[PDB]
Amino acid sequence: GGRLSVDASDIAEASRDFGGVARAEPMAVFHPRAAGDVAGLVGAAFRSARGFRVSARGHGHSISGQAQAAGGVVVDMSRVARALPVHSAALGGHYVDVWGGELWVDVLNWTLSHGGLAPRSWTDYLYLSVGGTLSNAGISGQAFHHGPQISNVYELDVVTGKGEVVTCSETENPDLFFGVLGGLGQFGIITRARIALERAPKRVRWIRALYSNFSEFTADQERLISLGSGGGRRFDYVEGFVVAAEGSVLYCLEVTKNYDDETAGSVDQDVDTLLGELNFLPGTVFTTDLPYVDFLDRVHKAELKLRAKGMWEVPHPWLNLFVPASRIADFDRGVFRGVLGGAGAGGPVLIYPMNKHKWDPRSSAVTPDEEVFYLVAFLRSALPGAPESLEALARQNQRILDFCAGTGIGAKQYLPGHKARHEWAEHFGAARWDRFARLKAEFDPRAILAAGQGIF
Ligand SMILES: *Cc1cc2c(cc1C)nc1c(=O)[nH]c(=O)nc-1n2C[C@H](O)[C@H](O)[C@H](O)COP(=O)(O)OP(=O)(O)OC[C@H]1O[C@@H](n2cnc3c(N)ncnc32)[C@H](O)[C@@H]1O
Ligand SMILES: NC(=O)c1ccccc1NC(=O)Nc1cc(Cl)cc(Cl)c1
Repeated sequence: GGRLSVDASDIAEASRDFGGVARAEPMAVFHPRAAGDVAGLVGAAFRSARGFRVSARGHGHSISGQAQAAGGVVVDMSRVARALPVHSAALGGHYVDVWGGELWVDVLNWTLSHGGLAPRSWTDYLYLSVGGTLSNAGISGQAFHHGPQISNVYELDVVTGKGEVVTCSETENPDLFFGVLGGLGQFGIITRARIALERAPKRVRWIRALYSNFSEFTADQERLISLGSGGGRRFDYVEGFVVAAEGSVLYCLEVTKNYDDETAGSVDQDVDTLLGELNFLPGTVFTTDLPYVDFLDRVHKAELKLRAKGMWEVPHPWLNLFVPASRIADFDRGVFRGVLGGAGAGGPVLIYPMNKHKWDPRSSAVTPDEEVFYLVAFLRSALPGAPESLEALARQNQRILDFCAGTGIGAKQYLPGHKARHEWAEHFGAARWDRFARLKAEFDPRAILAAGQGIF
């Protein structure tokens, strides 16, 4: 049912990603119509003499060629009939079956228009594929409470590296299910994901507050993510970002309170009660009220403004770290004040804590060995048409990694950009590496899938 393409625009797109550095060209791009077509192509790679590389491409948002299949085939998973949300009395809630290539923005619009339902856990950017985020984790300000998107999926259909279509969940083929979740595309291509849904809020009370004291900023973020664990008043989203003085450093706390027709009468009091317990700088509270879809789509709005200034399609040497909360204080003087002290085209530096117990330890996701850890995301872009800007940002990234290494911070890379075998063994640790290698031997022995990750 599917078709191979050698269109130069298709080859060019499959040869690049949002990072703008890795450029390994495939021989062709495969456009599937259904799961059987993907099984057909992977099965042919497995049976073939050479065993050509096959990688699925979501929206191409990888930073360092993770979706590239050098001299092989890139499966363009982008999109046909769609399954309606379903209620289950056994699960005690709703779910929706989605194609692996579906973008979260399209999932949201579908579930809202069919019962006013929505996924509970997001990414900051919705123009990402379901299969792509589920192969990593999928985090945003809801992860402290609902866990990442890999903690909000009931079942998958996976095309293994042998071209076999397998339905898997916690009860059926769990090794493949938990292996695939956070599995960096190593054990198969997700063709269907069964996403957990909740009754969507209608609106969002979106708040930002400034801090000059890092100890107060982190203590407040850590206090906020411990709320609702006892079932009470809490925010529905907890993020943060590092701000430069002009326009020495400030920390911005970013929170939301979700509401609908029922809770609209208690939203102002819930917000004031939660904010009264915090230590932000007086007079630095910025508030906005907008529809839920608009809050969730906030980064796409920033993107359209950047595309207008020719500032979107530039190199993105983005670095994402998970930092144990016990070492976050040291992280600030050495990195935010140290390494970054004194930038390129600019970009956010995100910072917020998450609860490890919301992450299933059976999945392939690698988190620090601590109950509370932070995402620290260095999302700086290089200047357009200025290669030296990319070089300076890459040296800053290596300085951050050397700082963590030299002070023994047990940080773990999110969307790991490792390429050496000893870096991967170190990343996973002995037990996880052993589980990872064994899963690879079982589901992708010829190392056909997602070879751009550079693990096998
Ligand atoms: C560009 C970007 C990325 C991003 C983000 C904002 C922007 C502007 N915000 C994020 C956020 O708030 N939280 C988060 O967790 N991630 C965020 N990201 C990063 C994003 O998750 C990753 O880039 C991820 O790779 C998903 O992006 P995409 O859908 O474009 O996928 P890809 O880059 O093409 O592929 C990634 C890897 O997975 C394999 N792959 C792709 N599709 C599948 C399927 N269906 N099944 C199995 N494996 C799959 C690729 O081969 C590659 O290895
Ligand atoms: N305010 C933002 O979150 C933002 C603004 C402009 C461009 C990107 C944005 N956010 C973003 O890219 N978040 C993201 C990006 C990655 Cl690669 C990984 C993770 Cl955990 C988070």
